[PDB]
Amino acid sequence: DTEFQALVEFIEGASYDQLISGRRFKKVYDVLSENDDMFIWLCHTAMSVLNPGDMRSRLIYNHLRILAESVASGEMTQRTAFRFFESAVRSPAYREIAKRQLEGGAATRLAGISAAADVMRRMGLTRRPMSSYFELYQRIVERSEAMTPWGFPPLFQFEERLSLEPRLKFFSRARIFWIPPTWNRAGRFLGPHVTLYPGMTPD
RNA sequence: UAUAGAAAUUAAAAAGCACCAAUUUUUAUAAUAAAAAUAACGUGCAGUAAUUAAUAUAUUUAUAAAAAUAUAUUUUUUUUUUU
Repeated sequence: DTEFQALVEFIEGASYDQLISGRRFKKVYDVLSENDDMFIWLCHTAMSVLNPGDMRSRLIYNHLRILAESVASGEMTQRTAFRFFESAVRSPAYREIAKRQLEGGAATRLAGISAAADVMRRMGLTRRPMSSYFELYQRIVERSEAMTPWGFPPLFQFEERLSLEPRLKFFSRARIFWIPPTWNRAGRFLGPHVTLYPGMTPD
């Protein structure tokens, strides 16, 4: 266990220098957040809103299950996996299945994320054998991907462009977005090398 | 540029009257070319007041590398508009 070892090193350091410094907390924030359970929970909460009887949803379910198992094995990197996930999410078949599950009313997504937590426990997709149920509780009681009505985190990178155009007011109407260098006075440290994002301010 | 942390962001190319010998000009009256002069091209101290929107066309003034007048186009940073 490297996380308990880093916690032991944090306790020994905080007892040594008798203050809460910036180095040790950054070290244990980097150790406790090395897990890829976020993307596995993304794929499994996308699998939860599907239909176990429809063959198209069976194809999407097996595709996202293979994607999550390839992420947990370390054979596929995170960026290409995110490309695969956003290509599977932006398809109109998955969005139509999510709309049908919204129009149902007695939706099976709660049993979906519960079986997802059981699968992540059984297949070893977590760091601790009982951490998936606390992560399920965290997905339920907080604003997350599980409370979204379509089953993905609500960023504009996971929503279609033809729905992005009439809603949002971006730079010019009728990829990586940048500030053009005509703005010589944008902010204090803002410039052309500072990227901007459509639906969020990451600053 | 800001009702002065412009201690910020900045290469997405804004350009080629005198000075420098591709050349050019003048003349011989009953005598008929060898004498003189001028290079071609682009700058040019022209500024400041924390001065000063820019570009294009036309006209007038010897601050002419300047300045003024008459139109057109562009520049707005989101609290006005949306086939």
